[PDB]
This record gives sequence, C-alpha cells and structure tokens, in this order.
Amino acid sequence: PMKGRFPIRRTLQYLSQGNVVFKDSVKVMTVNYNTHGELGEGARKFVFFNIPQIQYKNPWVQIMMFKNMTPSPFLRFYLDSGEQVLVDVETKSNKEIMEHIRKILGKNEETLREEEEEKKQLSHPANFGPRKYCLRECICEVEGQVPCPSLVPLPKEMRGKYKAALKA
Amino acid sequence: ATLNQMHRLGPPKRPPRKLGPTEGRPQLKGVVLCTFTRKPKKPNSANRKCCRVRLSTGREAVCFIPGEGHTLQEHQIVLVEGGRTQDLPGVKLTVVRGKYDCGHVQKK
Amino acid sequence: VRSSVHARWIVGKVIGTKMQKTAKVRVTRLVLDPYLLKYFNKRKTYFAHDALQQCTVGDIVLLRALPVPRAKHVKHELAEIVFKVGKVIDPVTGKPCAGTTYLESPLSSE
Amino acid sequence: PISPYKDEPWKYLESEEYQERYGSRPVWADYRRNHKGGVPPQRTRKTCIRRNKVVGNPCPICRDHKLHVDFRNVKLLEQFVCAHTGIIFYAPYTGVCVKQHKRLTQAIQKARDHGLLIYHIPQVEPRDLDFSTSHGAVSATPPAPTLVSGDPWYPWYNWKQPPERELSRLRRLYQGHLQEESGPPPESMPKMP
Amino acid sequence: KAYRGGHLTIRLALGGCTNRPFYRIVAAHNKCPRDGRFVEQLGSYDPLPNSHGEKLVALNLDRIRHWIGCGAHLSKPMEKLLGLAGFFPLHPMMITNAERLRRKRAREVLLASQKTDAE
RNA sequence: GAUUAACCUUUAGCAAUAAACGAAAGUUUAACUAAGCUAUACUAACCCCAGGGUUGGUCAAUUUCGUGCCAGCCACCGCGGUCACAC
RNA sequence: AAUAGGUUUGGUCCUAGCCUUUCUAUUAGCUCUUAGUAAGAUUACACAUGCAAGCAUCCCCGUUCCAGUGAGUUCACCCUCUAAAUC
Ligand code: FES
Ligand SMILES: [K+]
Ligand SMILES: [K+]
Ligand SMILES: [K+]
Ligand SMILES: [K+]
Ligand SMILES: [K+]
Ligand SMILES: [K+]
Ligand SMILES: [Mg+2]
Ligand SMILES: [Mg+2]
Ligand SMILES: [Mg+2]
Ligand SMILES: [Mg+2]
Ligand SMILES: [Mg+2]
Ligand SMILES: [Mg+2]
Ligand SMILES: [Mg+2]
Ligand SMILES: [Mg+2]
Ligand SMILES: [Mg+2]
Ligand SMILES: [Zn+2]
Repeated sequence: PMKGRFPIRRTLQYLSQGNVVFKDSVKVMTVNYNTHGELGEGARKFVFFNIPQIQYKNPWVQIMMFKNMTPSPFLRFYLDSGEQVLVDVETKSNKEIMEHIRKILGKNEETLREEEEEKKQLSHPANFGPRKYCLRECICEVEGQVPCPSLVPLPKEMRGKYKAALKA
Repeated sequence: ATLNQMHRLGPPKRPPRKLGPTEGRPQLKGVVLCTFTRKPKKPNSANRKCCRVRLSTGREAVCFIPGEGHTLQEHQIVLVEGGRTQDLPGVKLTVVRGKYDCGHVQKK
Repeated sequence: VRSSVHARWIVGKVIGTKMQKTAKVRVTRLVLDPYLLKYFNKRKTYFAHDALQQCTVGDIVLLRALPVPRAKHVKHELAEIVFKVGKVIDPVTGKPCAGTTYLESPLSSE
Repeated sequence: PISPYKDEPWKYLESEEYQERYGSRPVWADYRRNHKGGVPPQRTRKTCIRRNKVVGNPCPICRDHKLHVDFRNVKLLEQFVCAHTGIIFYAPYTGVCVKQHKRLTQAIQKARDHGLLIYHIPQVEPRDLDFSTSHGAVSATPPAPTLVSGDPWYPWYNWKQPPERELSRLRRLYQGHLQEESGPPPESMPKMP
Repeated sequence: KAYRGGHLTIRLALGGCTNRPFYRIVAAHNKCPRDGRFVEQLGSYDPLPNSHGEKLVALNLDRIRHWIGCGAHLSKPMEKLLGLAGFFPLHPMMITNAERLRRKRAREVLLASQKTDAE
C-alpha cells in the first residue's frame, strides 16, 4: 500500500479539491503553529491536510512554516502592496481556517468562472489542425465535402495526372 | 525506503543496455579467415561447422554456419546475424545462408 | 512599482552576515515531487542589502525586490525583520515570548 | 452453396435448423481461435473466404453460409452488440474476421439509421439561448442607394472610356511596345449559342 | 526565430493532400514557411465544391479586423476572397479579368456566327 | 564516387498557394504544384493468379521413410546412441 | 511489467534471474496482381555536370527568406526594459 498515514493526501484528486485561490496580491503566506497543545490542534491539521491543497492551487506563492516560535498559532500574509494580514487561528478548526482565508483573500466563484471562460476562447471549434490543438485536422473530415484521396480515390477528371495527359 | 529517502534518490536508473556481438545492428559484413569445427558442451556431441571472420568493424569473431554442408573458403564475403548457438560456448554469430558467397543449403 | 527582479517579496532566514551591508538569506519554497505527490522544501540563497547591518544569523527577515540589482548577486533589500533571533514579539498579543511561553503576561497591560 | 434465406435472412434464425445448431446462445459462443501463447493477436484474420476457398477454422459468420449479415436481420446483429452498454464488440471478442466485422459494423449502423435496432438516444440541450430572429443577419437590411437605382456599388466598377489626350500620352510613353486599343467591354457576359 | 524586418500577413496556407487542396487562413510572419508557424488561424477555404455545389469559406471577421488594425498585410488571393464576401471592395483585377473574359467570349461568339453564316 | 546491414528520377510547370520586386499589367522561383521510382505503411479491389513460416512442451497443427549422440536442430526447457510426432 | 505462461530440485515451498505470448520500426532470406494515398542515403565523408534569385525607366529593394542537415548543444519559455520592422 501507499506509505504513510492518510495517503489520500498524495493523490491528484485530493490536491485539486482545494477551494482557496489567492488573489494576485498575495505573495507570501507564513504559518506559525505549535506541535503540542489542545488549542493549536486545528492549526496542526491545517498544516497536515490543507497546506498541500493551498500550494497546489497557488504554485507561485511562497509558503513557509515555523514551529514553536510563539505561544499561539497564527497565519500572516504578505501582499504585493506591502500590506500584512494577520490571522489568529488559535481554537479554530482547520476547516474554519480554510473558510476564513478564502473569504478575506480568496477569489470568489464568479471571478474563477470568468477565467475559465476566457480559456475556452483559445480553442476555436472552427479551426483545423493537429488533434493536440483542434477537433478536426482537415475539411475532408466534414461530411458533404470532398473526402481525402487516401480513403476515396478522386475522379480521374480531378487528378493532375490525367488533366495534363489530356491537355498534353 | 521512506518517502524522504525515495525523494532524495529519485527515480530508478536502468542499467545502460549492453550491445551484443553485432553492436546493436541487424547484420554485419565479414570476410572469412578460416573454417573449422567445434565440439559442443555436454551432453551434446557433434562437430559443428564454424568459421572465423573479420567483421566490417575490424573485430574478429567466430561464427556458426547453419545447415547441412557449406562451401565457404578463406577470403570470401559473408553476412552475419545475431543469435547464439546454444551448445557452442562463445559462438554468438551466425552466417546468413543465401547471401554474398554463402549460398543456400543444397536440397537433400 | 515595476522592477526587473523576479522575486518581489520573499521571507527567509539569515544564514550569513560576513559581507559589508549585505545579509545572506536562505529562502525555502514548497515544491511538489511529481512521482510521490508530496511537497518538499527547496531552498535558495539571496543577498539582501542591509544598510544598517542590523541582521543577525538566525533571524527571519522580509526581503523586497530592488528596482534594478545593485550588484551581481544583490537584487533585494531588507524590508523588515519578522522574527529577531531570541527576541520574538508575539504578533497576536504584542508581548515578548520565549518559544511557546510568554515573558510578559498579556494580562499585564490588560 | 446457395442459401435459401438470402432474400429473407431473418427467417433462418426462426427455423428449426438454427435452434438445433445454436440453441439460445450466440452464434459465436462455441468458437475459439487457434494461436500460440496465452495472449492472442490483436487482430483477427483478414478474411476466412479467400478466392471462394474457406480456411480451416472459419469464423462464426463464415462457417455458416446461411447467416446473412443484413441490416434487416436484426436478431443476428443484436448478438454482436453488448446488451448492457450498447457498444459493438471488437472482432477478437467474438472471433469474426476483419472482413465480416466491417460488414457487421455497417449493417448495425444501417439498422440504427432505419430505426430497426434500438439504441440509446440522449436528451440534448438547445443550441441557442435566445430564439429571436430580429437581428439584421437573419432579417432585412435597408438596401443601399446604388442597389435601389441599379448602379454598381462603386462607380469605378464600370468601364469609363479615358480621354483621347491621356491615351496619346500612353502611346508616347510606350511607343514601340503597344497593343491594340480596347474599347468598352460587352454590357453582359456573352454565351455560346 | 526573429527575422530581419518583415511583418505580419494574412494569407492562405495550403493543406490537404495531392489533388485535394484545402487552405487555412492564417496571420503569420511573411518570412515564415507557407505551411509553418503562424500567429493565429483566421478561417479556412475549401476550393472544391461540396455535395451542395458550394465553396465554403470561413472568416473570423472579428480577428481579421483586429490584425489589420495591428498592421497586418493581405496577400492578393486573400484580398479577392474579402472582395467576394463583400467585406472589401472588389479587387481591381477581379473587375479587369471579368472584362477580359467578356471580350474573349465576345470574339468566340463572333467567330462561331461567322462560321455558321459561311455554312 | 567511396563507405554501410541500410541504395528514389541527372521529370515537367510557374496554372494554384507562398516568397521577391514593380504604381501596375506582370516577371522570377529545383519553395511549391503535378508526375517518375520503391510491399516501408494505410485504404480499396481482383474471372484467372499464394506465398512464407510453423506442426515435442510452453503454443494452433505430422503420415511414411532415411539417418543412428553422426548429419543436424531449439526463443526457453531440450532432441539425435536402430519404433526420432523435435534432424 | 499483464488475466499471465515456461524454466532451479529426487521432491515441496519461498525468493529470483532468464525466456514465451502483445505492438511497432529497420535490415536480411524466400515470395509478390492492380489502384489511390502517405513516407522514403548508413555516413557534418569526397563530389563530375545542369539548374535552384531576381525585379525594375537607371536609384534602390531582394538574394539575411525559403529549401537543407543534426555536427555541436541547457541562446528555445516567462517577466522587466527597449531597438529595428509593419500600421
Ligand atoms: S487529410 Fe484531408 S484531404 Fe487528405
Ligand atoms: K544429446
Ligand atoms: K506560380
Ligand atoms: K519465474
Ligand atoms: K527593385
Ligand atoms: K530550415
Ligand atoms: K545534433
Ligand atoms: Mg537451451
Ligand atoms: Mg531503406
Ligand atoms: Mg524549371
Ligand atoms: Mg510524388
Ligand atoms: Mg527411424
Ligand atoms: Mg521434422
Ligand atoms: Mg529434473
Ligand atoms: Mg549522427
Ligand atoms: Mg521603433
Ligand atoms: Zn470470417
């Protein structure tokens, strides 16, 4: 079997289930948590379960962890403008932490829907080309158009071998 | 191994595949230097017809001549292919019957 | 606000102060191992301009990108000392702490 | 041989001879390909009938000359379609040769096109969100003035005889390399009587 | 591959197979190969009549206007397609070649009549 | 030409597209287009016309003779010393 | 490595390598009817001969492209800035 506890975390399906997509202003996210203490339990589960999901959706945001540096756990975000956002997470569960940061610094469902639509404009259905980029390679694939000679030989009148023969 | 160790060592590295006597080529051209017979290792008994050829790569090697009867002589051209002669230790090349100077086996 | 430097804001740990007005900072990022699908730390060194020579080996600093590099390897400047080594101030309460223990109780100033 | 069911092929599957040979199982149930190894070749033979001669182990279709692959003989075609998924079995599944598998695939598709063979027809959504036909692309466009009067769209579409001085200027510029002066072209395209 | 100078052009890239031509309308650097790298595909052109007796031409007019507005040139066959579509005026040589064809057939009709008259 | 196990014609045309130049009609182009050669592949077809390899087990399939650990054979295990389904 | 299979021993189980069965490409043997289509030196070795870049009222512009090859090899991608070029 897969090594370690909760091996579901090391699957692409789990990593894509993160709902936190930071706004373009977020540049750094530091996590200060304590390894022991009942009031820092939600912060430990947040580091254990959610940090991978956050990093997966935000590959260019620096995430750095710090252990047992202060008496209580907290998150701190550094924005491109120079503003810093402190989030106290003591007593909160890891799910409440994810919902909190999503509200204050995450893109809403509307902003994400629009971005997905602007991507669909890059693969125009009417364009012809390789399968990697287009639905169809040649117009001969469209029913009603003259098919490819490799499958249906063209009439002798539409072939240059006999156009030049008759003309010559 | 642990996940940390697997990450540190990276993906496995296949041993670089070794080239056989043909040097990774289908066939090779050769010049016959001498003919002779070899005894197979036990429990087989025979006088298997072989020959030493100078390959087009400059290397000299022993080659087995399959079929009943041959007419190879020194200074003749032959095409050699892969495939070991199971009971002849060290013989890893075979002459192609019906190419260049080595003709097809004469029927019966 | 524009800058030709790639890393605009980065947090790191000071690992060297032997250059004049320059702090050597170790910055770590999480990088996904494609086969194991596990995140591992990937560290990189940055030289940061420290005009006042206030950086100590071991403190956590915030680096800001310069408009243009001031030297071959100096592309950033010390913007702020986040955690001074051995002299941390709890941002949540503003009180000095030593590890997970307060040096001054938050109840002192109510 | 000559099959008496070539005109009404669906009758053979209803006869007693068929029931005695196949029963209630598909015609390909008892067929097995001859091949080396445990993994068979990924293509069946090209054809079992080669120049009117049959191979040694003919496929389920070619071994019975009374089985006719026809888009109307739907009871035979259903035996080569998965009853649970509606997909057509690939040839190695039943062992039919490539020749007969193509004729089965074409007959199955022809039977579906005629409505003789039931297949899943999904429920799709409409193409358009709005069904208005008021836009100018599908309505009338106010005709341009030239189109109403019967003139060309631009006046320079028509031939205009150039002045005589300008033609003299060109006859001097190209003196010695001239063609015959052309007049106005026909008003319409002529036609061979 | 940065070229020396050059410019973008909207032109026809030949596709299809032998005796079965098919054109893709593309914006590309004029120095690039005919069928090679392009900037954007702007439509297609099937010169062979289909089962309905039609030559199909697709034009991405929104993007064609964009690239012309960005300084893109037009090849002569492309200008004639836009003239036939009514997007551009009829090219001067489409008008002139039509007149030449009329004069050519007016002489043949005259030769045919003179032959029948002699008969 | 030599060399390698490796082997396409000392064809045609600028008619289409592309490129260069020209204000332009246009001109040029071994790019390209249309042909030639070749089971390397795909598709289709043919009244007449099928070959190649296998047949001890793995692995679909051998009759009669000859040979006699010889001659020979196999990818692996093996076969052949006088009844060899293995030559 | 798979739905797996053969092979270690007097025998069993375990471990393990090798090989078999599948799908491609090149070359070789033997063999080969037609049509359409695609693809097509082993060699950065040496090359006979022909052709492959012109255009145009002179200036200019073009011949820096296309076509070729794979010797060398993190100059190919993103960001910042900013020439030349097109409009
Ligand atoms: S691929 Fe379309 S004509 Fe051949
Ligand atoms: K033996
Ligand atoms: K041309
Ligand atoms: K084994
Ligand atoms: K010029
Ligand atoms: K090139
Ligand atoms: K190379
Ligand atoms: Mg053996
Ligand atoms: Mg070849
Ligand atoms: Mg020529
Ligand atoms: Mg050709
Ligand atoms: Mg005997
Ligand atoms: Mg035998
Ligand atoms: Mg034994
Ligand atoms: Mg090389
Ligand atoms: Mg400029
Ligand atoms: Zn069959």
